[PDB]
Amino acid sequence: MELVLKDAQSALTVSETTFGRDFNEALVHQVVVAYAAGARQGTRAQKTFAARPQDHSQKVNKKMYRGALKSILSELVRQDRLIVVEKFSVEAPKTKLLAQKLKDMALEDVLIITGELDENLFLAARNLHKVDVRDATGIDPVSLIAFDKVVMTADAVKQVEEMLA
Amino acid sequence: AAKIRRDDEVIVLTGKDKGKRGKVKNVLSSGKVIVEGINLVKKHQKPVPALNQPGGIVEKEAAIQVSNVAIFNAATGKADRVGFRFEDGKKVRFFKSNSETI
RNA sequence: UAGCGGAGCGAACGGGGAGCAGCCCAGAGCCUGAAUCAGUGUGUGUGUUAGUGGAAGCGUCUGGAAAGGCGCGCGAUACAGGGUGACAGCCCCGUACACAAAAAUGCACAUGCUGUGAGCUCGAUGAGUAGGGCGGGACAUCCUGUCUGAAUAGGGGGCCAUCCUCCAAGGCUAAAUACUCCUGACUGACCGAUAGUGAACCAGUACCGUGAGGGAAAGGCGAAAAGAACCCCGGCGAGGGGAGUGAAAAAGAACCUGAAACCGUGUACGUACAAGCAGUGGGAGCACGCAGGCGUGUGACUGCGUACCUUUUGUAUAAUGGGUCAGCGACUUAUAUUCUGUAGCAAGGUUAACCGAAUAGGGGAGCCGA
Repeated sequence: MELVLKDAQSALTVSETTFGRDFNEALVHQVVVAYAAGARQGTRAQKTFAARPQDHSQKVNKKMYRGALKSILSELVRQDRLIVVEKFSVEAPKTKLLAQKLKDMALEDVLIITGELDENLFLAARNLHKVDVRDATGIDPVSLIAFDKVVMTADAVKQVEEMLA
Repeated sequence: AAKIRRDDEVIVLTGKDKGKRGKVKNVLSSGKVIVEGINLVKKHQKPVPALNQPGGIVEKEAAIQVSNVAIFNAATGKADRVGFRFEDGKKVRFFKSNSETI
């Protein structure tokens, strides 16, 4: 499974089981719901019943979690929501530069994931509400679905595949 | 650090008297300022035998929120924002937008 | 689980982690006072207790008022949040970020002084003690008030040894752990005035009780009091009618919204020869609103018609319960276990604690299956 880049227009072949797997709606629904339930602080009580603080955390099998990532990640390729570039960085930590760098690419709501997070890139995108920046190690299933487009650097895709399959 | 003092010419940004200018009579601790000729109200002050034997309807000035007024430059003829720097050991106000010292 | 007991109670070894530190005395000499620990200043750092700077917006429409709509710009290491006459990244306070301390003080070092001894050598190696007796206590076992009494490198454990392992009869000991009256910050598929703490309000108050103690109700004018000058009726009242303020007074303080029961005034129709769950089917007339009937309200007359609930086989020619309205008010949470559905991987499945600011990954100790 090779995807054509934008700047260099080259290819990067990856296992179809990663970027070309079927969409498991039930599996994705389970994992996405699990993440949302895991983040809530269920602290409440009354004082006819009365509530107690509770843990909404659910278990996700290590292999089962990766399987959900493959299905959503593959769906991005089929939906053409995945843009791959060789290089993506800014000279200085200025959000204005990030805005100009994005309108040229015709991207408004984008998730930018990089192999090695740059300090300037992170700071520049901090004040852009529709732009999020992650590192290859710090990717998250919910984020990959929420954002309209996903920009990945050449290093990131290589790291992601070895981390996934 | 108030950006407005007792003696200052200001222009009302919003309200019944938007655009009118006047001199601040005094500033209240509640975040409001009284400006000459702004926000006139008609108080029906009932006479009291001890003082103010005449009654009648009396026009008086009502306080205005400090956020509803801005320092009037009088050079550009429009509202302006105030910045604070440390000059010669006393931090004074200056007009942003050409950064001129009052 | 091993076991103890029926109901129930419940290890240890061992393994994986958190944290790790073991010291001096039981006595002398040498050597020096050398590490180290305490007291104590003194310098530096790093906080804490005040603070300082902190980017960028105008035009027009509606409106009581612009932050809203529309149009055209700008800042962003700052689009956390709050306020401003309606909903503000660019009005205000802030925020990101960068700085700040005369004084006190936390915490690390550096160093001053004091007190303290490290290094090496040699020895010692816990006595009315180990043990045993008596009388009790507590459950053959344990404890001891009383009396007796060793060996001491040999002594203490594991019918007998074996073999292994240990050294009582002195003391000290950080870290990993528990908890939160109190303080700060943040968070919430938490409540929003009959809720949430009993208490959003001058609440542990008023009130109740001799007392311990029990224990309420009660939030909201408006952007701004601009809280109604003046006039009129009235008792120099209460209350009202004007006027005036305001976008709004049917926002007037008994003040946002203003439901229902309940009480009236007005209009339409019916009703004083007509018998009972009061409705339902048919239906004249009247009033009104719409090519001649329909609609809305009323309902003369007429067919049919044992209130509802619970108990009970049953609704009963029985008994029970409810004055009405509004509000509150009952299969919740955790754990174990079983089944069904569904999803993952597959003869393998899966990790727990924990590490890791990290939901990733590591961790295979264990568990169930083959």
